[PDB]
Amino acid sequence: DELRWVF
Amino acid sequence: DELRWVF
Amino acid sequence: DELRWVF
Amino acid sequence: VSYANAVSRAAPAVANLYTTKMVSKPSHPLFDDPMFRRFFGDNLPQQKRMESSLGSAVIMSAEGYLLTNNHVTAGADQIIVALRDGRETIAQLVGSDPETDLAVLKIDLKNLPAMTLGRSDGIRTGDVCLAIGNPFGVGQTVTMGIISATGRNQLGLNTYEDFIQTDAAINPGNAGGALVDAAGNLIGINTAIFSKSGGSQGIGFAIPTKLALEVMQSIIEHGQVIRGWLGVEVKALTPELAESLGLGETAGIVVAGVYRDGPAARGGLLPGDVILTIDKQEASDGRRSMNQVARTRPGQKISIVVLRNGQKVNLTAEVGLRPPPAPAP
Amino acid sequence: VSYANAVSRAAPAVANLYTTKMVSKPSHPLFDDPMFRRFFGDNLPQQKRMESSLGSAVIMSAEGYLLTNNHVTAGADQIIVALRDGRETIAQLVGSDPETDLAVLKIDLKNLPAMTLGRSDGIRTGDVCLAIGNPFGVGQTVTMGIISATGRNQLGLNTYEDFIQTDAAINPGNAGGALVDAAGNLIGINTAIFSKSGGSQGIGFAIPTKLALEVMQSIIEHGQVIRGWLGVEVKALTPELAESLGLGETAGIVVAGVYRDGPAARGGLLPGDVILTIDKQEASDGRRSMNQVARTRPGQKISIVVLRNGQKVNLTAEVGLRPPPAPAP
Amino acid sequence: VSYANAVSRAAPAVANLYTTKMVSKPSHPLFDDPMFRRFFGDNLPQQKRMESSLGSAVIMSAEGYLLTNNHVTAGADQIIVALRDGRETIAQLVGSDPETDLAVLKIDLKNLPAMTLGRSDGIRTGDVCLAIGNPFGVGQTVTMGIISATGRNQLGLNTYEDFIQTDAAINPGNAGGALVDAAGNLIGINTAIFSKSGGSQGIGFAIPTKLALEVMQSIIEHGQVIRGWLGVEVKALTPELAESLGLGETAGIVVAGVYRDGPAARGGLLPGDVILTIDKQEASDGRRSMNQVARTRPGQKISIVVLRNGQKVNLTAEVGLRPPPAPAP
Repeated sequence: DELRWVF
Repeated sequence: DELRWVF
Repeated sequence: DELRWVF
Repeated sequence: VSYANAVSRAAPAVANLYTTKMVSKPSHPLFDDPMFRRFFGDNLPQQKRMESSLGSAVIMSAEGYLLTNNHVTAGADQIIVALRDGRETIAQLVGSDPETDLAVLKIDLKNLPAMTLGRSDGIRTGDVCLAIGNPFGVGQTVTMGIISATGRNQLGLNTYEDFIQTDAAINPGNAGGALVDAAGNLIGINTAIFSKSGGSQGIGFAIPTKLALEVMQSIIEHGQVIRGWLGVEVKALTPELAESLGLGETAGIVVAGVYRDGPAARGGLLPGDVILTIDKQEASDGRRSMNQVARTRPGQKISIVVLRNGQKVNLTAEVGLRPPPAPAP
Repeated sequence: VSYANAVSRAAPAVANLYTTKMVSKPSHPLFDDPMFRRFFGDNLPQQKRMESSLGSAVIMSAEGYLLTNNHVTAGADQIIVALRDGRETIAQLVGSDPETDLAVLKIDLKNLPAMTLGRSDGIRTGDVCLAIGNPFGVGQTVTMGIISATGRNQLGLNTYEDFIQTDAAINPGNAGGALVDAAGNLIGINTAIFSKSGGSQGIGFAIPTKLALEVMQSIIEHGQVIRGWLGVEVKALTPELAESLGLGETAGIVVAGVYRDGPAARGGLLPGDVILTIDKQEASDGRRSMNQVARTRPGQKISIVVLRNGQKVNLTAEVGLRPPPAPAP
Repeated sequence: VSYANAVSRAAPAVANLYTTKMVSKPSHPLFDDPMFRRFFGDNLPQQKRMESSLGSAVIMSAEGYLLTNNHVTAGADQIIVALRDGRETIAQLVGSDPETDLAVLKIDLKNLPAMTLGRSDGIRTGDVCLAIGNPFGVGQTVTMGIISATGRNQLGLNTYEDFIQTDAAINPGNAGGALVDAAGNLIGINTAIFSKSGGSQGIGFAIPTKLALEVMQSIIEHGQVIRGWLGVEVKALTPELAESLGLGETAGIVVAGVYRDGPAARGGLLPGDVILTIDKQEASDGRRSMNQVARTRPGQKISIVVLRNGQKVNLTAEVGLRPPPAPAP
């Protein structure tokens, strides 16, 4: 699926 | 009391 | 506060 | 001290199980009797795909046989095995044994670690032990306590029981995994807890290796567990009926019910008789004799002595194959 | 490592308790105020036979004295003691002490194992310990953790407290049983847990042996625990009233209330006075002095100094026998 | 065996935290939408003083720096620190780091014990460990289990995770306290449990020392944690889009979103591009690269290679300071 990391 | 084993 | 011991 | 060397020896041989199953039963406010009469049409049972998912399994041999609990895999359409190293495979179910809550799996893989087997009969209450499984799906985790007691039968979980009891933390997701001794050798398959909260309260139960091996070897050979069948329902004897027969507390077992068409039936076993000896062995405890019939192989003519019409009569039956339990896990 | 030798030494001296009691109070939807006014007649309170049942008890001496918790046996009509070997007897209650939650039992049996006593004062936080009892009625089970803390008073469980705190898994059914050190010697009587779920979460409390022995020896000798009675209600001192007297934080105890007709009354103790010394000992903490009066024997004339009308006055009381607590367990 | 010497070494360096906070939100039957429309006037939000209260904290250095969890002190108006010896002080908050759930405290006191630090990277699953905190406000208590697993990330508790998992009994009130090895050296800060009942079920998590020290040292120096900021939202790559680009499973990270006005924006990072290398390092796992950007210091020009219009393009960004998380604990 779609999981989002943020940096 | 009455408990029943089955084989 | 108020706590009570009894002897 | 430290148990990291035991963990290193056994942990690679414990795997994670993920099972999926298609089911016709949903959340219970909906799809009940009310659904089809709550101003609504019958429509269709929508079958959801539910994940028994978290479980564990022990890598019994290098050839790819896995041991686990029946209640984890029963009914599964797919079983994914995830190894400590990260490898994944889909496994096939060699065969199950609901009456001891054990299942055998097979995977096709090589360079597979195997569990060194300890000796269940050699454990003593007080020995440290370690539990390895996948609690709550958090990943493989190791927990530590002591053997709390041994040979717990009469829990009522399964029909044949010989449970080890362990302090160590066992939670949902540990079922199927290893119970291991301080050296790192398999002494049980973790199976059940007694809790007031759904989580570990320090009362956990594992199937001992001796019983597990015996079940697994019979499954691999025959696809099944082979157990003796007599076809009788039997109830205990009390002093109160000890007297009525006139001969008292000889350890009697009362033939409350005889399976119709069975080998005991076919040998002239009759309701209301009294069993004094099964296969030249005195029949005192219903458990005792039921386990003795289970270990007797099918096809073995045995002698049975029963107190019927107030006088011993000698019968002979041919032990049969025990039929499966069918519905429940 | 292993604690099976400790288990072998002490386990035979821990027994299972089954108690039954006749009670006039049932399930609370029924038999309440609604029953007798819910379009229904008064009828009769039906008294059910309820089973406190699971508990444990420690075999203190070969002559057949058993130690346990008061809350397990309080009110029992019958107490069955079941030994590790399988023997059973009905026990009689020598006497109870609700204020420390301890009871003494007696059974008539021989070839009885006895618990080797450790020394409560010698335990240190960190020592391994084992708990032995009958959790959930599963059978005698041994659990393992460490002494988490010592001398827990101010829990509010009982009026006189000196609890050991243990990690080891303690559940309903462990009350009365042994807390034992790594050698296998009794260091406590397991009594209480703090849980959010009704089961072990690793916060358990045992009465230390030193206090238990002292209670048990007084019960066997006199059928009762003998404690000093002063008859006073006392409340703490704060800086705010430290000044008003003019002489501050001398550890004072304020005589909030004096039992009418008591030995302190009879010695001219008066409400609103201030106690500086009890029995030539300075009275700082209410607990401190209450325990000092408890250990002072009844019949002992003692001196009391009180700051009353702003000037020390010297009184004398004759310590009395402390009266029982009566209703609650 | 016994761990009382470890307890003696470390226990004095673990303290109890009591925090109070003024809050505008009360019990939820009242003061909701219903209050102001349940035949009642708006009136005023009455702000109650609620006690986060039970927590624990580790005395990191003799100069008076305390480590603990952010979620214990976040928002506190007052923090009382209570030492094992009984001393009390009010502490000030040097600074917090919600993304690892850590806070640094300062107290002015001398003759202060300090925790000897172990080495987080040196622990192995299986090692015995001890947990020290204030479960349920019962007082400082020590509990004992084993390292169950290491480097638990992906729990979802905090954005940067490297959790130790311990068997030992961790309950509400243990947060902030020490996880210690058999020698008595700090290996973690106890932080979280996974429970079905709100109490310990043997699944507990501590922040390892290596990560904790690194956070604490940055807070003391700068009042803050300094982390690299790129300003990008990124999502994983699957075989299905592996092909569409024409060059597959090079560990790609897909630039789903680019912060507007950010350093990646300012360097010409564009939505829908593909990141092959960050700072001459291949960017495979979103976690991997997000942690690599976090450790890269702000003010460092780095190179980024992206597959955009089907051909590698070389960009340069100047890593910025990572902005705080603001609302949640």
